Amino acid sequence: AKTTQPDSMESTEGETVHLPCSHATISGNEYIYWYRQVPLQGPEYVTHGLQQNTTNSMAFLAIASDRKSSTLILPHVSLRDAAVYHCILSGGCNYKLTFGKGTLLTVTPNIQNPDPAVYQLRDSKVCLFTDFDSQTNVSQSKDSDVYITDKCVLDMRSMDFKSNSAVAWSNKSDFACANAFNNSIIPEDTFFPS
Amino acid sequence: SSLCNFRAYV
Amino acid sequence: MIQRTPKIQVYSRHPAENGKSNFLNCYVSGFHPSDIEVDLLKNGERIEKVEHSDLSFSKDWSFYLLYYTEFTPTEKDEYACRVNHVTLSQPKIVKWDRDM
Amino acid sequence: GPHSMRYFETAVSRPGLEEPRYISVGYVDNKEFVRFDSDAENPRYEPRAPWMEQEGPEYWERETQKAKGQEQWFRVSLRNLLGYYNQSAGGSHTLQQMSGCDLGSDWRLLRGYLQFAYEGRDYIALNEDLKTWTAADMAAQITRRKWEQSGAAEHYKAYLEGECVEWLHRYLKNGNATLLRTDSPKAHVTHHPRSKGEVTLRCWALGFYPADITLTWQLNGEQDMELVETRPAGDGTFQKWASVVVPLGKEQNYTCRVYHEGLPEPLTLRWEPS
Amino acid sequence: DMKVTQMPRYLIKRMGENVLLECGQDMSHETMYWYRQDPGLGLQLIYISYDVDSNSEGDIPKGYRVSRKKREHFSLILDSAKTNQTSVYFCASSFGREQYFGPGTRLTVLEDLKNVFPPEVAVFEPSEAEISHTQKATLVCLATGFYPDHVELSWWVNGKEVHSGVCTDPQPLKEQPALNDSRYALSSRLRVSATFWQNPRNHFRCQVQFYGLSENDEWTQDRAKPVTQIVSAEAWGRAD
Ligand code: NA
Repeated sequence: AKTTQPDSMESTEGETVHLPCSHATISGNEYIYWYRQVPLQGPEYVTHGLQQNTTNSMAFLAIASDRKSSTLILPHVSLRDAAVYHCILSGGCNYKLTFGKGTLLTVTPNIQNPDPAVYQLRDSKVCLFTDFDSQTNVSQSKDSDVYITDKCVLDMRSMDFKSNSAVAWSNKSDFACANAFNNSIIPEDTFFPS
Repeated sequence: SSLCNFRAYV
Repeated sequence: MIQRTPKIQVYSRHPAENGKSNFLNCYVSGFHPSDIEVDLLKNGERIEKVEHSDLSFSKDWSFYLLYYTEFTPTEKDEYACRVNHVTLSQPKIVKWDRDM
Repeated sequence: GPHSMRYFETAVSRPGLEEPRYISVGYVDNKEFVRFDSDAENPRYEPRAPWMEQEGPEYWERETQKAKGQEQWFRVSLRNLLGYYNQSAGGSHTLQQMSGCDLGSDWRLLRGYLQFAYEGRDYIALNEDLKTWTAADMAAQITRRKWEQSGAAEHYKAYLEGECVEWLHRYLKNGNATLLRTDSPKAHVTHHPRSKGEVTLRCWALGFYPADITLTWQLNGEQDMELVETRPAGDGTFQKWASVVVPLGKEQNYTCRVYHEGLPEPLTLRWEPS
Repeated sequence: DMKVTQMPRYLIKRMGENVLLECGQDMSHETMYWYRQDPGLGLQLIYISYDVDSNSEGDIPKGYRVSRKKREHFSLILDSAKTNQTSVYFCASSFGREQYFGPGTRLTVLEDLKNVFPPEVAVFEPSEAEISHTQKATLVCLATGFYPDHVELSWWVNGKEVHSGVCTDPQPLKEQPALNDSRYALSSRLRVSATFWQNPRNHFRCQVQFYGLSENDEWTQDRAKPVTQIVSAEAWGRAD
């Protein structure tokens, strides 16, 4: 209610993220709390402060001298940090919180060795667009019978490797992996096996 | 101006 | 826990002059808990129009109150205050002595 | 000179009452200036000094809403305390609090105060640093750990150094002439006979304000004294007396010195036979 | 240490039926809360409880009531469920610092239970071209035709649940995007080394837990009752 935050913020893994929060009408005994909410799980406390800048394991909170704005600082963001960040005022004598929309923070991975390719998976008794860099955007189908997911990042920590992928599937006769992602701007060097 | 106690109870 | 019995003082507002309008006071202090019963007596009888201050407490946490009434003293009329509190077995009566 | 503000809060539970009675009393320079009582037909903070009567309706409404929050705080805390002390049913219980600020003659903040009592005994207090707590016993250690983890001291320090001081400044401006008003003791020595060759001399100090006073009997300006504790007269002023047991005919060799703020210099009193 | 419990994770109710959502907190905190969250919006407070039998309406109390007879539990009651009461409900507690939130209960209130369907699940084996080009092998799992969106997809490798090398779509797709009652589709990928995939002793299973109709819910339709169930598909490693 009393706090204002941008609806969204884009970031790349390993970068310093500054999440701003405006709260001009803040009262003397109102604490500034930050909570975050990952995909569809419950919100979780990140940090809080009254007047002083706070440092904890999760983040750094910087509160302006006049207390009318604050910044949540996430050093070297990981993929795990992608969430909605809620800046909320909490009166020191009461138990209520008014959640706003917060800031949806997206964290895109740094793709080390991109190898964009479109593969056909073995039939069940689908097309996979994978290993493209985070610069690639995959669009929805211009055919109601063709299903295309948004890109998803998987992390193989056993070998410090990350990869982006999108899946397309259809039962329709004129569907092929060579044409599956035609509505997308795909890399020039995209590998299509014969 | 009276004090309002920090919300944590005894 | 450990309760505190009331300290009691019964006295006049202005120095006592037989035939002159004054105020009879019963000052109860240093007691805990706060519930207390105080009566001002004239010839062993409870005075009906007795007022009291609102409840307060001192830095040592103990409570205090002042009970008072408009009165005209004489040489024959006897005045006292009767206090009852949880720390007392029986009500305590203290006579008004104009010399203290 | 120096100044102070305090709020003295009390909540009393009893078997015959479904909710505790809550009372909050505000003081400026040890004089009651505001009061809230849950027992009133329409509970609200009210002015207790005429100079407070000029505060607008927003002030009274804001203070009254705060008292509602305090009543809840005390109600919950009383229930927790009954658990901490494993107390049995059918008893009346009291939770008290004192808080406020002391200001010096030069207007600097001398000390912030925050103390709690349960059943009329120290429970927990905020230390002079306004950062750490003193717990009186094992149950208060449960509270201390809770308040350290939740950072309660920071909320109390901010009020004590900020809002408490700011509002005390505002009240001092409004109650200027009234709060600096002192009443000098009107003093006299009474003669009271005794057994043997002795007599009691009683030095009376009346109509003074503030209550702080000193009465000292001396023999040629240099036995243990008898006295009464300072008592309210009922009109806003105080009374006190100090006595000495002296031999007959030796009354003039004894003097009673009265020390009080309102006096330009200490009073020197003696028994004056009419 | 600080844990707020809420079960079930998912619930289907017919409109007009009573709903009871339960919340637990063993910390015996004095303060408990019920919020609801609609898609893309912040949590909205329904009711707060300051202590046993000391409840106060939040911002949106209409259509709900609560019960707090003990400090460790807080109940939210919908006496007659409306379809607009479809939401994710989060319980929370506090001792005076931050609030601790439960994992939430997704409640779907439907006009009737006719469109409720469990997913069909299929696993798609890695491309031989991916294996030779990258020395990695991606398996794809597809869960299709389910309604409502009450699924939990997981991958199991040699009888153990895995999280590394997995990505599941954060949102399902509508199988008929122009329909308000469209059934859903969800995909997930599991990527392993080509060497791990080439061992025929390695077993890969995609499991979809569907939260459907209660065992006590009535069902007269001419098809199997779409109960809460696990639907799986599996693949074994291939040397070829
Ligand atoms: Na409805």
